[PDB]
Amino acid sequence: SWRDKSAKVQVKESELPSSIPAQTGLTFNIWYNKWSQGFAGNTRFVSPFALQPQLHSGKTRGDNDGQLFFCLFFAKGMCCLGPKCEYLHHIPDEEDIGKLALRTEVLDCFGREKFADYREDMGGIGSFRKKNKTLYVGGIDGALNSKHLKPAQIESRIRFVFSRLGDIDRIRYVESKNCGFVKFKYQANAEFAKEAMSNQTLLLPSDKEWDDRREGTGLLVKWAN
Ligand code: NA
Ligand SMILES: [Zn+2]
Repeated sequence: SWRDKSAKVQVKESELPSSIPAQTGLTFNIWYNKWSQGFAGNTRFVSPFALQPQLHSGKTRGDNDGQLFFCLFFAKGMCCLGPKCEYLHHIPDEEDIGKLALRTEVLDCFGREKFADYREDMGGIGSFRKKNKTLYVGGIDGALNSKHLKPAQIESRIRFVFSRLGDIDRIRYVESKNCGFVKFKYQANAEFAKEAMSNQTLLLPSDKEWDDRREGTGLLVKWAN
């Protein structure tokens, strides 16, 4: 269990761009976009950083301070703080989901304002965004490095990878569209998995293609419409 462990340092401060910002505001986006734009090319880069749920998860300062929000850097495999982090470094489970559902309505599992293209009538947040638990997952073939897997094996692969970030409700893979849909049982996991799987490979250390995973293209993960 993560509860008996201290969160591991994922990266050294020096492996990251200078001026590491807070995770809650739009400065994170500016910072992350600048980093994202340093990867040359028209196509989505495969991130050099990845969350390893079993290896990385553990207690942080947040667990002692009664923090409810998870670390955005942790989700992306980009946290240098480890046990020093004020935010949670584990996969959101029932306890966390329960706590979050009582504390806030307007903020996601990372403590960022939930964004919708529209607001409700006086005037919370967009109703569809509010209840959405389903992620659009695009560019599957690129994230596998064009590894030849059958549609059913691709479903199994997506299920296996996303299942490590929360309980799965439903998986659909559409071959003709090179895309899938991952519905989580809980929104918090969908929010977490969205940030965790952006620009990620679908390959596993068990594949012979694993070492060449950055030759492919990173996953596109968005909310489904
Ligand atoms: Na800010
Ligand atoms: Zn952290």
